[PDB]
This record gives sequence, C-alpha cells and structure tokens, in this order.
Amino acid sequence: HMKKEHVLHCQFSAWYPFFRGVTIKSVILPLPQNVKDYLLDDGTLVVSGRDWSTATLTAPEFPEFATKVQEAINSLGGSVFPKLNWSAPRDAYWIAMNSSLKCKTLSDIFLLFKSSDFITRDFTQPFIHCTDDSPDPCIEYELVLRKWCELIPGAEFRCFVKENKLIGISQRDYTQYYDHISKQKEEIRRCIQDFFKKHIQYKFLDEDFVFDIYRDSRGKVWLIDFNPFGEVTDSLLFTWEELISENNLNGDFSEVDAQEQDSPAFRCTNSEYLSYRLPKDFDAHKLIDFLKLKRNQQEDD
Amino acid sequence: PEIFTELEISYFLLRRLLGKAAKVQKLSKNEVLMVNIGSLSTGGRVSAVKADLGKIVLTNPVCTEVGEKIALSRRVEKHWRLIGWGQIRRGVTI
Ligand SMILES: Nc1ncnc2c1ncn2[C@@H]1O[C@H](COP(=O)(O)OP(=O)(O)OP(=O)(O)O)[C@@H](O)[C@H]1O
Ligand SMILES: [Mg+2]
Repeated sequence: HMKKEHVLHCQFSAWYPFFRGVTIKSVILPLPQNVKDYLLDDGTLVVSGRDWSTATLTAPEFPEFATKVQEAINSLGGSVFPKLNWSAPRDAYWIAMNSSLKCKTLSDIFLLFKSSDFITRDFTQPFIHCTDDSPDPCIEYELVLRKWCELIPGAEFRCFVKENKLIGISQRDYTQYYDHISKQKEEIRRCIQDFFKKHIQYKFLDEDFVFDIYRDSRGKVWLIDFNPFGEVTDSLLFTWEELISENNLNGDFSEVDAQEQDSPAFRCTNSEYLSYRLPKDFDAHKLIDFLKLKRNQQEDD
Repeated sequence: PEIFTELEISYFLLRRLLGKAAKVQKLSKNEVLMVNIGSLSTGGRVSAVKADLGKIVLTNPVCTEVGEKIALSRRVEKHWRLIGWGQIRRGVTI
C-alpha cells in the first residue's frame, strides 16, 4: 500500500534540510529546462561540455549551468557524488574513467547520467509500484552534488522501519562477505539503534520508510538516504513478504544466542549488478556469434 | 595483452534493431557507444569512420589485445541497444 506521497518524501531536497547534521554535505541545484531536455534525449549519447582518408555530432552547451555546477563542486572540495531526485547512476560505473562515480566537472556527471537507467527511471518511472489512484504529481527535478567520501567497504547497512519501529537491519552489499561484520555484530547493532532513536525516529515524513546508513572508521553512524517502504526498494537479505507481515523476523534461535527482543533483526552475509554494464538486449563469444547469425538473416529478412 | 586507450576496429552493423524494429544509423563522430570486450564493458567515443573501419576513443582504458572481438551498443531511446560487433586491429597503448 505504497502511495505517491511516500515517493515524494524520499526526494533528496525534501528530507535533507531536516537531517543535514547527520549526513553528507550536499548542494542541490534545480535542473534547467534545456538541461532536462538534454538528459531526456532519445538519440545517441553525446557528452556536453567535454572541453586517415561523415557526420560530426555536437552536444548542447550550457555555459551558465556549467559554471554554476563548477562553483558547487569547488565549494564541496573539488570532488562530488552526483544524484538526481532519488537515484545515483550506480549502473553507469563501467563507462566512467577508472570505473568511479567521482565527478570533477559537469561533463563527468553528464556521461554517467545519460548512460544510467536508474537516472532514466527517475525521469520516466518515478511513481512505479504505487497503489493509489491519485494523479501523478509534478516533479521538479534537481541535481544533487554530494561531497565525495572514501567509504570503507562493508560498513553500510539498510534499515527498515514500520510504524516508527525499527523492525530490521540488513547489510547493504548483501552479495559480498565481510569478516569484520560478524565480529562487530553487536557493536554495530547498538550504534544503529542509538542513531535511529536519537536522530531518525519520529523525524521523517512517514511512519513506514527505509534509510541507509554508513559507519565510519571511528564508529560514528552517518545517514545516506531515505528509501520508500515498498517494492521499489531492494529488501536485500530480507523479503517484503516478511517485512509487511510484522512477524518474528529474528527467526528460530535458542536462549544462548538470542539477545533482547526490543532489538530488530540484524542479518549479514555468512561464509559462502551484472546486467548494469550489459545492453538492454544483453559469454561474449556466443553473443558475437549470435550477432553474425542475425546480421546475415537481416540481409535476407 | 596491454592496456589500450584507443582502438582501431573493423565493425559490422546490423540492418535493424533486435526484438518492424527501427533501422540502425551509421556511426557518427563524437557519439559514445557501449563496448563489451570479453568480461568487461567500457564506453567508446567515435573519432573516425570508414565503410568497414573505425576508431573509438575509450572513456575508460581496458585490458585486451589485437584480434579480440567486441560488441557495440548505442543509446536508443534511453536504452543501450545492440547495433553490431567489431574486432580490434590496432590500438594506442599507455
Ligand atoms: N558522498 C559519497 N561519496 C562516495 N560514495 C558515496 C557517497 N554517497 C554514497 N556513496 C556510495 O554509493 C552508494 C549509493 O549511494 P546512495 O545510497 O545515495 O544511492 P541510491 O541511488 O539512493 O541507491 P539505492 O538504489 O540503493 O537507493 C552507497 O551505497 C555508497 O557505497
Ligand atoms: Mg536510496
């Protein structure tokens, strides 16, 4: 029962003023109309402001917006992590230099955004999985420039809240094992409960929501983002069938392993993303063999 | 095997897209294509075009070798769509 109002509350500019002191320093720039049209181009990719023996494509140039973005990047230290209203171009990592989302110019942001389907989803499918009959609100799209941080791998956790109650914590990179998570399992559990109780509980715009956190090298918990309490958010080591059910998410355990019941369920990966860099059509040997066959058939058709 | 920043390739484009699907446009300079090389992907900015040959300036240098076959995709309606394949003939290494 996720409504379109819940998606609006998870926009960056909606919650950042209220949680500024517990998250990463960021700058929010309104997206100009012509810049929005550029990112929505249905043709081939040409990057804007990049500076033997056929057509030469040129992208639109936005001088006033490029200097505005560059001034915000300099105010954050010269390196930024770009997002839109909700999403980051996490699926366009392969195309950027050194496979990094760190951006120093507007051109770096353009190359990521126009190569990312998560960004395209923010424009074209913002209110998916919503169940209310209300008409789609008008979105005012914005560029979010977040100060770049060198995060430690295996220190990010997704937290699920239902009726202002923290009902579960999940490791965010749930497909990768990290040894230090299970050794610090109880200390992480306590620091996220204290953070939520002091800084998150009763302060977000909804009862049911999801929020991601990062625990730095000194043990301090930082806020990363707010996500909708619905199918649009990956439940990671949890399933939404048991998160809505409000059941005993801790599971079957003995009294020698179980802690207090007030604590939520904490799941991490025990001892044991790919379609991002592939096309929508998606072993490269069989793929090109399949390309030769289809090209010969299209010559006949 | 080395690390290449530019690639000289021989390419073959499909007549139309997969999945009456739309035709495939010819390669144009300064367009960025998605390049699938083995087990990794990268971007390729078209810098020179001939009937069967071409040069792409990689947005991110990869490790490959002369003779390895590649896959090419083009941004079509905000989706990466396969348009053809190529094979490396020459490369600029760093
Ligand atoms: N300021 C930053 N600097 C560097 N890396 C960052 C920064 N903020 C986030 N990251 C990294 O990028 C990842 C994605 O960040 P974020 O949570 O903002 O993405 P999102 O687009 O909202 O994704 P999701 O689909 O999970 O909601 C984080 O898990 C973290 O590893
Ligand atoms: Mg998020």
